[PDB]
Amino acid sequence: DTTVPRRLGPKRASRIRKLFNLSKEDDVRQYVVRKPLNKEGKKPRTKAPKIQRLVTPRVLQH
RNA sequence: ACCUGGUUGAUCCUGCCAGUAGCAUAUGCUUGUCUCAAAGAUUAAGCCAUGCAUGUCUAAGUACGCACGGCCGGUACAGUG
Ligand SMILES: [Mg+2]
Ligand SMILES: [Mg+2]
Ligand SMILES: [Mg+2]
Repeated sequence: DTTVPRRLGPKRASRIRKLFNLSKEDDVRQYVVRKPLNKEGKKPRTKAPKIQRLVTPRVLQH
């Protein structure tokens, strides 16, 4: 009758693309699953994982 | 005549005795000050309570534990862990 949510989204870029059916022209950074987090006595915040296997200028320079 | 003394009618042979200094094992009485070193052994390589004796991170493999935290709408990832 009830439901238990899945708690973690994908982290590798290709797995994000597979989950959200993205193309090559789509920006992976736009579709990162952000997690809201709010403890009593602390201001609300939102955290996202670090994308892995993401092409950046540093990799191209290497 | 290869130490000093003993075992004979004389000369000898063979068995012997006592004194003299150390090593090892065990054990006594005494022990004010100071420096250095040692520590096994029942043919038992026999039996063991308890604790300890081996762990490790740099700018540089992997952090979405608010576990703690600055800046924010630019918001993939500040940083510590
Ligand atoms: Mg990488
Ligand atoms: Mg004689
Ligand atoms: Mg290193």
